[PDB]
Amino acid sequence: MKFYIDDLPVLFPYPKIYPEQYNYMCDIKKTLDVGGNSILEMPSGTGKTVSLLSLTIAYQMHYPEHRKIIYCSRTMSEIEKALVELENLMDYRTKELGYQEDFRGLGLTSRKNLCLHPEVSKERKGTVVDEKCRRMTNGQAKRKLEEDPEANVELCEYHENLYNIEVEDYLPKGVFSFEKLLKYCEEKTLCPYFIVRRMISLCNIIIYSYHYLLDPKIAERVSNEVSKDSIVIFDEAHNIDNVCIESLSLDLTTDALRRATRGANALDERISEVRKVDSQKLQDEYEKLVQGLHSADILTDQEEPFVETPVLPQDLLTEAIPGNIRRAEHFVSFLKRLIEYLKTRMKVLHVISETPKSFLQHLKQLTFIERKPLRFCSERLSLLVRTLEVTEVEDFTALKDIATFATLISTYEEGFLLIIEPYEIENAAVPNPIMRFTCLDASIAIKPVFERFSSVIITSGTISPLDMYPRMLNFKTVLQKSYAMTLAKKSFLPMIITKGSDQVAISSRFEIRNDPSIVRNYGSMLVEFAKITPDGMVVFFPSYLYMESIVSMWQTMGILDEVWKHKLILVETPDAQETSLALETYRKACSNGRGAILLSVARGKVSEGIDFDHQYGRTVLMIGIPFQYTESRILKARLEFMRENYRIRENDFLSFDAMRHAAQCLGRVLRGKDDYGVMVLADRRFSRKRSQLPKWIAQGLSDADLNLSTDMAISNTKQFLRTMAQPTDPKDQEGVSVWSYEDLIKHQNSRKDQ
Amino acid sequence: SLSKEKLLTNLKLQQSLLKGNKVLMKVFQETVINAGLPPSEFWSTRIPLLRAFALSTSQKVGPYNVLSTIKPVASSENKVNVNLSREKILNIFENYPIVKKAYTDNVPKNFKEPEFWARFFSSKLFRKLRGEKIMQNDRGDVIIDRYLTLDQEFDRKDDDMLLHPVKKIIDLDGNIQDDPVVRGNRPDSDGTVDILKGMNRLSEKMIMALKNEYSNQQMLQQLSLVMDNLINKLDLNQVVPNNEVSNKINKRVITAIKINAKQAKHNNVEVKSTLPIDLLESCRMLHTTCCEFLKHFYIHQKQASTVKKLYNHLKDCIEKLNELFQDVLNGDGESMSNTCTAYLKPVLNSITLATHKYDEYFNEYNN
Amino acid sequence: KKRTAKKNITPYQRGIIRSLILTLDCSEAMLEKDLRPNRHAMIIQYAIDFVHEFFDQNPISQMGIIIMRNGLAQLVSQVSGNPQDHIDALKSIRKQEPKGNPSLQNALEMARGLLLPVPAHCTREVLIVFGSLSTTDPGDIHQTIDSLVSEKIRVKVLGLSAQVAICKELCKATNYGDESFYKILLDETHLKELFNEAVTPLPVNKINKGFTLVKMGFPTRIFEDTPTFCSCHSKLVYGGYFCPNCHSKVCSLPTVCPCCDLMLILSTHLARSYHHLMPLKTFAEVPTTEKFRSEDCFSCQSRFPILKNHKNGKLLTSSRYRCEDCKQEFCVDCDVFIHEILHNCPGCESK
Ligand code: SF4
Ligand SMILES: [Zn+2]
Ligand SMILES: [Zn+2]
Ligand SMILES: [Zn+2]
Ligand SMILES: [Zn+2]
Repeated sequence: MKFYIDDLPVLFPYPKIYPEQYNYMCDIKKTLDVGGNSILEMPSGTGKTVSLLSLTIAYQMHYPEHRKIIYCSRTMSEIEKALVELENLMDYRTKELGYQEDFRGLGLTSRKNLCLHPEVSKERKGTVVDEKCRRMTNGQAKRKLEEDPEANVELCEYHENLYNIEVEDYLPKGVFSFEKLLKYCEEKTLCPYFIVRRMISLCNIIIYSYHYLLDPKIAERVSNEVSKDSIVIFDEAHNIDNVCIESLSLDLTTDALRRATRGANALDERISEVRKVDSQKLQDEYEKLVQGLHSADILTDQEEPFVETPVLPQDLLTEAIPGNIRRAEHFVSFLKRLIEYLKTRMKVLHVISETPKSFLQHLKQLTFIERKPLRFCSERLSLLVRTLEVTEVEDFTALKDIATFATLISTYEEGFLLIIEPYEIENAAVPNPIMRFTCLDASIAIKPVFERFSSVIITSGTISPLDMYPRMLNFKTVLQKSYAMTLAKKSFLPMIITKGSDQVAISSRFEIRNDPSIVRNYGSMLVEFAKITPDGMVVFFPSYLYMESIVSMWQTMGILDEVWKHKLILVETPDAQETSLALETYRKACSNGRGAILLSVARGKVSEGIDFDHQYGRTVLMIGIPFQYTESRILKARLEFMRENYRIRENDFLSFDAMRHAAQCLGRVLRGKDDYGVMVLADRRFSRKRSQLPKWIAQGLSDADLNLSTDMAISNTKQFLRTMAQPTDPKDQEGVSVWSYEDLIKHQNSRKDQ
Repeated sequence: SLSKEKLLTNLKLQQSLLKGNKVLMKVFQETVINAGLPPSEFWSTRIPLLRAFALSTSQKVGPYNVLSTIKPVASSENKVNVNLSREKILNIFENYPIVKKAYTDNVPKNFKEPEFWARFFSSKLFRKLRGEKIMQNDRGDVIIDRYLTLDQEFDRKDDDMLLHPVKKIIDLDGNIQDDPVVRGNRPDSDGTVDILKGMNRLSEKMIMALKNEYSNQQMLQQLSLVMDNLINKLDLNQVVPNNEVSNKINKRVITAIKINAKQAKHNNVEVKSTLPIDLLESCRMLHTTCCEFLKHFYIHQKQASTVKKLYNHLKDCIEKLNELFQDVLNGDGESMSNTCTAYLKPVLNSITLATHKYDEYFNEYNN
Repeated sequence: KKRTAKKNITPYQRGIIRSLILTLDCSEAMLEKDLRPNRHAMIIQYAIDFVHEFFDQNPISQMGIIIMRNGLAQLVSQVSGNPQDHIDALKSIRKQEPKGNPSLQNALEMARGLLLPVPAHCTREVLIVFGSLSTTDPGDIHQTIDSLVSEKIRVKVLGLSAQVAICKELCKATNYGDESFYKILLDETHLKELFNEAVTPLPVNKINKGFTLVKMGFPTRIFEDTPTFCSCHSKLVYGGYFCPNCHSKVCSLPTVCPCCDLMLILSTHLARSYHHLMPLKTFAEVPTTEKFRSEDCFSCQSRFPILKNHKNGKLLTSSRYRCEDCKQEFCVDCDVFIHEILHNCPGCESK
């Protein structure tokens, strides 16, 4: 199609359209006209990605100003989803237009999933791979190699071929999805990571995960060339706040503290030996401190920066010397005092939580070490290590942990809160004190971007209610609109199976435990569904331990034998690799004959990015409703902050979060409108939350479908599956809900110009 | 898998099919043991039967359920050889090498029928399936424990042999944490995790064992009007309606009709010498298949010598049946011989016509 | 308020010859209780009905029956043109009870093997009456589907109360992409009409394929009675047919000559074909107030026309559903009867 938005050619890649998509285009354009934020809940039953990209590409390529687009999907999985879809859009746009492209748009993830060097990438832990690539191609090992040709220094050489040809120019012209990028850069033997990383200065539109936007420890290279004005799109933004918090929290365990002790000892050895060999350079660095923050080589570092800056991006940093810390031995002694104070405060008997200011004063009491010198510890340690040009980091992992802790707790205040839990009550009365440190205000991490960028979007197939986010994140919006699934047919059957056959209220709320009534009830539910649905089914237990116990003692009964007799079982397990393997076998079985069941965790990785299309998902479940307070009081503290700072009570917030995750789980089971699928729930408490759900889910959830028993549930879903199976394709009722090629939109809404 | 020459040469398959049907083996031998047909062409007629049989044979059952089930759906019959005993155990063997190996190793001694499977219950059906027995009946001894130890690392290496570089849509590994280097929290107790890995491993092994791909006008109106009038002219004396008029005409009509009734009645919609009847039936079947092969070949075409052999044999068969009729007339007399000649008239005519047609074609080709 | 097909848009080609290999489903699933006796008994009963019907309307084709028990496909009737054999086979099966899981893959492979001898002009087909919600394959399936579509073997399946993704892929795949053949049912009557519509030949929009003249000859009945003698079953049979060319007796059939192997037919089979090729235009329902036509039937003489102004009764409709080309009326019963049983339109015959 090529219709108009009263100025904008739109090269929508499909002959068909959807109505909701057209409204989406209209409203997002209206947003881009006037600087605002205007969160927009478009049900995932449609294609939100196609609408977003089509309109935004057309806008950027039509007006002359907003030259760059930033797209932040939650996980690299959705990164490549957006990438492949964008590539197809681009091909369509060229095909309809000839060649008017001149367009580049690149994904951006990390070394671990990009480093092509065989031996390097053979490593598993991402941090190690990062370190290996750093050493193999640093500003220093290159000098060691070139000045001293020797077997000591090797290189990916992909960095070298880049240095030869790629950093004069760019990749040919494509919007390279990771499949395409990896294939090509394998052929031409390049290092994809550095390729895209340097390329950022030229890509018309960039796609990268949230962390690269909010995690200050990697959101450093944000080069306002990237936007300065750009139009920014948050896809799948319902889990924003937790990304901020997890980007700003921090953990401590006595064992890591002892590791830091070992690292400090190794540091003493290193400084001793080097100052025996060379100290004049160390004094030169003393002078480079005394002149200023040493930005000339604490910041002008093509390859150097060792310890990231966990504080917000340099906003809350001074630039003078850290006074006495200028001496390296002084610094080591400072860290010694710090770690010992941490140990003794760690031996505290029971739970204790403090404001950072309070803890700061207490440390001052025990050892008068001031805040201002403390803040500089991170870069101090990092550049000291650079001056030490150490051969390994594993010894210093705990050191950088402590540096991060010091910087955070010395920098921010009155938004964060310490807490010292001496143990894990799930195995209480054991030695395992943890110095948990976390933020409370989600807005802190976001605030810089809403400060920087002007026109931003928020979009998800699940966001609800559309007012909690302006509250929590403390940001101004314009258009807070929700879109309704205009369907000429039912197409999915939300239910609330509150009572099993025993007509007994059920949930996971009681405990994390057994109560054979509940267990047998759920097992009956699951097995009858496994009998009835065709290939493809999911479940979403509320928490991992819950699944572990439940399935263990299901296997105790014979319940699993029956579902074995019908379909396949594919559990969800903590190691990511095996999880991916299981998931792909699930897909392979669904599209094959045998039906297959995958049971996972709502909070877990599976729900985050994985998609469940027509075949791959028919009948999700929600065994229980996901809640967190199973574990300790960090949620309690954050909720305290919530109540005092925002006019929000506990159960309100808890229910809101729970329904957020529930909707995120549920929305996965549809892709288009041709798709369909049951979406059951299961708990007594669900019945009253019917309003918390996103609108388009609520519409399909009629009143009569509440607190149904399992038996009537099976009846209804049987009738559904049969009815949907029919080829109910009048194709004239689809002129209502499809707005066919170039005309029904044109006719209908060009008349609706009223 | 199935080819014309393949079924032609599948001699063991062909003899198995001979064993399949008494009628089949009978007709075949009397086409062979009677110095008749080489089996090659005999099957060349019957090929579809061979194909069908072969396919009905080599039909591997699925793995899947019964394979699994052999560990789950099989927990009761503690008696002797239970349901699908050999079938279930072979499903086990394809399903799990370890049990097959242990049973084989425990053939020369320690019978795996009763006591082997009894100890197997404990050992395996605790190892696989349900939770770690650990305590309780630790009968997993000797071969059981050894194979346990084996199977541990064995399943390990299998799982190792399973790892693909999954396409980057699903790549949860690269998805999780391998973007950043972050600091979270985590808060969501050993054992049973192994149970979950067990079910995953079983399913994936199953699926992989399946990806393995193993006058007109004027006078017309005048007469019409005349008749119309006649009708309108009162008339229509149904009394005068013929009745039959000429008694003679009536009689003649009756004659015609009784003649036709007789002729069509002749349609009465039981041989004497049952042994000679069966013998003649065998002869008919023989001559029928013989002619079958000719009327195949004489139509189709370069295997002229094969046609020549067929024709010589057919002429021999014709003379044979002539002698058969002679002997029948001699022994059974006339009435029985007449009945035999009647029973064999159609086939005899057909083969004679085939012979004449071949003679004509041979003369045409030669002259 | 009408439920009519708008128009027929392949009234130019069908597969007149057929070789349909119906495959039943005899597996543990078919033992649930949704259809009155069970799935299985009702299935086999309707299967018998369909066998009779299909061998009537397509009286020149063959057919073979396949079950799916214990994950195995066990042929229960060779591909043959005599309805009675298949009928008896089904009779035998119906007293036997299902077990094991349906191995769709094995049945598919057995069919593909089975239909090899069928010559090019003859057309192949399969009809899976799939009842369960799973399969159990000893091999790759997409391998088989690819082999199938390579061997030009259309497939139509009639699922029971669900939709299975692989089956949908299967139908969409073999039938030149055009997906319409995975119809699944929602009622027993729906099932009867399902089989009924399975009876007819199958067009979608045929690719331009080889069209080939086929040699065949017609027989002449025999006269004698005591001379009972047979060359297709080697018995005494009081009188039959003669191959015009092979010139040997053959018990009553449209069968293939067992001596010289050429097809035998009378004509009435060809007449059935003719009926299927070029059907009639669907009879139109005349306007309620705009008809002003004769108040009777035409083919019959029915008195069911109207009522002339009766508030709601006359406002309903005017039973005058009248065919187009002859433009003569016909009551509903007459139109149903014409379009179902006899296809010579009464008036359109006469002019
Ligand atoms: S970017 Fe190049 S040098 Fe770095 S890890 Fe990847 S392949 Fe190795
Ligand atoms: Zn016969
Ligand atoms: Zn013949
Ligand atoms: Zn009538
Ligand atoms: Zn007509």
